[PDB]
Amino acid sequence: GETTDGVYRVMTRRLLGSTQVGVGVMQEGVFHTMWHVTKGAALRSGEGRLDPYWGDVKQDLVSYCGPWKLDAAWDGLSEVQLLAVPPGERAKNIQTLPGIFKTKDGDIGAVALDYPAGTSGSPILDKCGRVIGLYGNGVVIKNGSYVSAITQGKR
Amino acid sequence: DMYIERAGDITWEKDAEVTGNSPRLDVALDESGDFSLV
Repeated sequence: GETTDGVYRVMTRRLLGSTQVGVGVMQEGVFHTMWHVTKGAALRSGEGRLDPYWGDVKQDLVSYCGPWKLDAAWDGLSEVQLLAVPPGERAKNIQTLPGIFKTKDGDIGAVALDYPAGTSGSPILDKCGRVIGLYGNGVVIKNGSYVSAITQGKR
Repeated sequence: DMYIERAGDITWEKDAEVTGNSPRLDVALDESGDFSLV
């Protein structure tokens, strides 16, 4: 068990070696990631078993040890930063101006940043360092390129 | 079973590289949480 805020790798020791399935945000004692990463399964902190608190397959979001605590949102104006944490690579910030996912229920921010599978759950930041969403759920365009939504839950 | 390991502090880096387009895309979110191009 650990209390340290920060970005975390979600690894898998047993399956296909210690591989990376995704990334996650630890804040205020609560761990946040994308649902398809853990499938709402309990996780290990080395000494502490972290259990899912809230989940949503539709939003592709799950939280551990507490409710979803991230509520910062993209201002539809500023440039953001994907704190990308790719498998077997050091974390790095990637600045960009979000595109737009246009749905029937309104519009949400989308980032045209292409990173390998296992990067899902990587935080997207505003210029105050606040997490305005997670990376890893989106679409593939004709290019073969990748566009992810800025997936954010309610608090 | 899975586990977690720290990857660093969450912070906005001063002069980070600027990339990516800003595309406007008509998409649909099905019940399974999957996005799809309209």
